[PDB]
Amino acid sequence: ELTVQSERAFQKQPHIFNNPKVKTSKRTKRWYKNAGLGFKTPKTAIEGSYIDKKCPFTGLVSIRGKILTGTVVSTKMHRTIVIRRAYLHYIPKYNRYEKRHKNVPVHVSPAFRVQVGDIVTVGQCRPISKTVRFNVVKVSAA
Amino acid sequence: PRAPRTYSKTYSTPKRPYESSRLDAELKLAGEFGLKNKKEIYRISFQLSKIRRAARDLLTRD
Amino acid sequence: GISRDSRHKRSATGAKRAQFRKKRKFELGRQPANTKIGAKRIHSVRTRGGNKKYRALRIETGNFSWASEGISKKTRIAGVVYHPSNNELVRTNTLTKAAIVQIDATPFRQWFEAHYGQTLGKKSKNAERKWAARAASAKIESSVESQFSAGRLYACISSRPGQSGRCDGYILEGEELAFYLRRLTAK
Amino acid sequence: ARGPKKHLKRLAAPHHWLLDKLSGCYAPRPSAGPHKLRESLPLIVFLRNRLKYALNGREVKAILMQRHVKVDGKVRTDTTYPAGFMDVITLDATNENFRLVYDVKGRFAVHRITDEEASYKLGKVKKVQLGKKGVPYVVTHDGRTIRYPDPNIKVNDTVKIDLASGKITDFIKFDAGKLVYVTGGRNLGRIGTIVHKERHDGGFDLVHIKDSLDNTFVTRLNNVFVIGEQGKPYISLPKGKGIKLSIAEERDRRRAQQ
RNA sequence: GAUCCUUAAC
RNA sequence: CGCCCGUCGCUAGUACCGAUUGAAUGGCUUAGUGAGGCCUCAGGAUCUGCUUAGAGAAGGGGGCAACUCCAUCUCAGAGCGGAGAAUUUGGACAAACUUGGUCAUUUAGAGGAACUAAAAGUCGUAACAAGGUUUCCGUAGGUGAACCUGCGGAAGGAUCAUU
RNA sequence: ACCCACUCGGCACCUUACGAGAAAUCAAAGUCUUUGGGUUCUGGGGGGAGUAUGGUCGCAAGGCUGAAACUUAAAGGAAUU
RNA sequence: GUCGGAUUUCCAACGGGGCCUUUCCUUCUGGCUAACCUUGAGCUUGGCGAACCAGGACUUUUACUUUGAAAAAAUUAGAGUGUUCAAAGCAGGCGUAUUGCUCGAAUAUAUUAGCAUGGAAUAAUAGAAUAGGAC
RNA sequence: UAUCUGGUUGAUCCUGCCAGUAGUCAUAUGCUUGUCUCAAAGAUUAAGCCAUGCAUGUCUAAGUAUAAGCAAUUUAUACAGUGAAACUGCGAAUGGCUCAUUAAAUCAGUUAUCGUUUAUUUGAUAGUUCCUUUACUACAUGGUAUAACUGUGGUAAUUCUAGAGCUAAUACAUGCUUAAAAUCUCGACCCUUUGGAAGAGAUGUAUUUAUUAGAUAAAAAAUCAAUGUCUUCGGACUCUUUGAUGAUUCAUAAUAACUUUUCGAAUCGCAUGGCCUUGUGCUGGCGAUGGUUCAUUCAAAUUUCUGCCCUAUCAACUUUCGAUGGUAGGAUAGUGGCCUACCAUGGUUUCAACGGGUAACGGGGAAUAAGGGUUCGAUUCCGGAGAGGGAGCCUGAGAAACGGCUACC
RNA sequence: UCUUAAGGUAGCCAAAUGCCUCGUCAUCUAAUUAGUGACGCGCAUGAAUGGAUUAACGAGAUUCCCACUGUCCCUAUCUAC
Repeated sequence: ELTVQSERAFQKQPHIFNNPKVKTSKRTKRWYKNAGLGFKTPKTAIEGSYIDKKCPFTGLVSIRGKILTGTVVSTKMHRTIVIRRAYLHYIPKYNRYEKRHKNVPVHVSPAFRVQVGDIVTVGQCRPISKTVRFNVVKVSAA
Repeated sequence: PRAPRTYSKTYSTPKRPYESSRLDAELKLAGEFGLKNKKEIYRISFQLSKIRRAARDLLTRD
Repeated sequence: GISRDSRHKRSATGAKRAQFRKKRKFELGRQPANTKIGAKRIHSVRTRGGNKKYRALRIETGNFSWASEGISKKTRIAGVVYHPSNNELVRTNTLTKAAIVQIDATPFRQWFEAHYGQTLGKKSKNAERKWAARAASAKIESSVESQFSAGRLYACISSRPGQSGRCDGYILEGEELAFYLRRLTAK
Repeated sequence: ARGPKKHLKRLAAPHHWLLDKLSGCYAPRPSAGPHKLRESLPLIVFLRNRLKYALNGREVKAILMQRHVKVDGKVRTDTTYPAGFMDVITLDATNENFRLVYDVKGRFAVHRITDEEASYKLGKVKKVQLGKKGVPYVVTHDGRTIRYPDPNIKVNDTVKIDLASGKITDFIKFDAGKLVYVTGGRNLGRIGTIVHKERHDGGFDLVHIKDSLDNTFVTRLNNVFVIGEQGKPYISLPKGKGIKLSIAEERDRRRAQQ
């Protein structure tokens, strides 16, 4: 947060090196892509100094498939959070429902400032970690 | 390997096995129509009940 | 004979999965190259669908590229000086991606001297016109001059020697170079 | 399962072939071909059950070897060659010109075409791309590719091939007010006349089609096949012209012509 | 207030 | 002169407890051993593609007798060599055997203590009527056995009742 | 402090049956085959048995949880003479 | 009413489709010009562009319900069939019967759930309160 | 096809169970037992073990023939018909069987690969293999072993076999074999600045590094260190673009290097019309093969969403010391704790986590006929799995393969 | 009913208490007058002449096991005095 290069390695967007030989306006260059489906990149992500090689906007991942949404339930682990998908399972024998839920763990870019009790929407993408398969694309809280 | 050959039963036996009225009705029908066994009457009853079930599931709609 | 399936690992909650399948071919992995320096030797391993893989092992001479010029030359490498994941790798001098190494880079030294000719330390009309065209750009900065004068250039290997058998790399220029030099001197 | 399945049995073959369960416990497996395993017709069942031209598989393989049956102008000496949608089969003896076209009941039924229509052919361009050496090219529904196409042509259009060369004789653009043929699903064997469509980015675009009887239904993009403009189709149609007759009429038709 | 018990069911 | 209770008698069956630092099988698991395949630092049996001088010097030249290149009937001598079966350092997959136990079962066991079921057993009547001390509940003690008694409670009581 | 009426909230009492119920009886045990206001707990023939075992609480007596093997055609509820 | 058969210059309810009495039914760029100010003599040169389509976006949430592909083939009800009825199984029929012709092998559940789609009645979440509230 | 009757009593009304009743792609046994179709048939216990016999091999006109096998040239003079054998090629990973393990596992439906192969099949795709580059190339084209047969050999013995003699290479190392347009570095001078040219090499993809391009939305002037195209030089500049979906570091071309080189008939059967300065010259079609591949089917791996029986006499579980996540790396065809190092302490759970049981492979299905439901589904179809128990692996595109090996039990 | 009053209750046992006796059964061992667990008409157990049990403790007595060893097979050698 305070320091971007706390890591042992040099975090940099792959295949992006900025030539210092010239002196042009906004000498730092950053790369981003439109994940599409109406979600827009935060204006703070427009100038942010984070890397997040798995980010949907600045990283190399791509969003395709299922678009989910839920309320963040825990936010103590880095660049990723887990949400509650509270749904009702229908029981045809008794003609009534029951409250089930699934914790799907998803990836959060440092662009969004997420919290418990916040509502987020996530998108299916390439397997990012052992359990993570989604990235948040929009935060509905304020 | 081979595709199974579909078979079905042709007579459904009455649930109450021994009652004088039904027993005498089926016996008289068989004897006066010249039948040898109750398989004929049971099979035709099964078919008639199938037809009546079809008619009910048909007329239940507008 | 190592495996790469998740069916052998604990569930996300902590449930120990049973043994449902014996190890299969598609989920195989194999031992690392641990390529070293000296007396290049390349082994070809046949993989799924042919697809020969070249395992670097004791590879000596690779190819390295300048960033700003897009100019690459084949050169020998002296040996690794840093690796971001481990220090034992630095000690035993193995080649892996994103490892910074020292290279003699006298090909680059003679290349610069033949291209611009500005000496360190302290004639044909074609060449004079060429230098006039490409002049006023040889006063970049002092760190590159000091590195060139010493004669040991900091270059990060970026290929995978364990797949293509090539410790191909790019030199460190600017932010990454400053980061790694600060890291090595930070003590 | 350690390798591809090479056999294929009855009760697993696609429905539009209509194999009797008896008289064989296996179903001719189409080989690797120009069209998918399911939505394609192998020549063996065509020549044994659909035509009775050869009453037995050994006989069909014999006539297929001895160069009397050719597909797309090429003989294709493959005992189970998968012949795809809108493919042409030319039998030089007796001059039998067959078109592998879906009927209205959702099957592949015999269709008679003349010399001109057995000569030419149509195709749905599946993907426009540029390959080696920067050459633009397109890949059609039969998997056949053509190089150097007019840049006007885009995805989901029709291209007409002369069968003398892989060059495209004419192009049909996919745009509002175009007659279309739908191949797949419950809409299989219908003429649609696309009118309007919606994007719904993410996948599986659906198009509303209203035929010449003003019946309007909806089907996905990969299922339709634009065949021509309004009125005259660019290929002859088998009897019915893809209309999906209401189920209440064929009983009268059979009781008349029975 | 000792008036304890009744070859075995049908 | 009804029904009915328990103890003790006889026979069978069922499960339970039980010394045996019980037994077997199956996991899973700490510290150990570990075949074999596999990658690897080494290793070199065994196969020749190229050039060289020290050869008896043929057979052909300028005298025709000594004075001289040529492929060669050869071998310790120089490299670039390239394939390489044995064996072998390091490392991973890791089959099979111990020492402890999460634990899952199956099973042996001298004996012990129950329950159930068997035509006319013995001893006494505990309850069924105010069952002859109303009955029951909980608790505690006592007792051949039903059971008796203390304390509190209930009526399912033998009182719906005393201006 | 009494007397008369009204009202709220109580502990309760008489009669039919609107109804309910197997009946005894019940203003709830009614508005449940014309079956659905919300919700918790418990039962599924009589035993074996509130036993065995494993837990768990107690100083103990014991409490809470709680089987099965096996056995049996009745055991039971309310009224009639 | 027309050579065992049925169209309507209206009285019934309206699945329904529109606009109005505060109902504000949501972009700027664009189109052969839209309900067309064009009217030369009753193929004729100039209204507000998304009724169909491209880029900037305001899709804030559901549950529910109506649609439309999808739970493969036999197996289910079943269209039809002198396999003699048949159970079955897809046949088969019509002739110029020496050459030929032809209808066939459909539709519902598509065992849960995702996908777009009209509604928004029924139960919540959401707004602007020591206004950083909307134009 | 929305059905009940007998049994507690002296009799009654009840609860209540017992019994009766009818059916089983549920078995078994008994009495019995002629045919028209008709077919289940070692499933429970024993996924136990097997005497014996079989179940994968294969070729055309066209990969390689000389057996001293059969047959004949009135048409080839070097066979050119079969051809036993053997070497190469493709299989044998298909099929079939069984249901042991297996309870978010598998599987059904639904999704995605913008995260991953291409001989098998289909269409198309190398005038850049002059590579010390104009006498080093023979382009009508260069080399190395070897299986039958020949033998004095073998045992209770193997689908065992070695050294001798030559045979075929599509068994395997080699490189020339049919032009550039255009561009960059080399490389005589006008003695000079508007600038170079004789001739030389380099430009296909197959792996990698680094740099590029791959965004036209309505809008006006002036030095720039140097006019970028060509000139009326007050610069007109037009044709500046190469393209789709939700977009990409996409495809794709380009720049300096990459290869230890991966590549593009050094093959087989079928005709022989014509040009001639009459030469073992000049030409020319039909069928298989690998090639850089591009893309289509046959697929396989991973994969998002949801859904699974009985148990609390399993309530807390998960970090052998990877459990959650992050960074970097390795390995894989690929993403990913798939595995290693470093960092923080996270992940699941009363909405039942974790554990135990399963006489549990799952689904499409079968049996009830009011509706609702209950139970099973090893098994004729699909998806898994295994070949006695795990473990390892070669070959092959595809096996952790068992009618393939490597060991232990 | 008799003898002197009562007749050994809870318990416990071949026990440091049992003659017979090396009791009988089981277990431990190849083999056990040993040990342990049971049985009990117990010569002659037994309730503050205290009965039964008991964690911890013990230079107390006894049995088995693992480790270890010259205790032994079967001895040998060395040092100081």
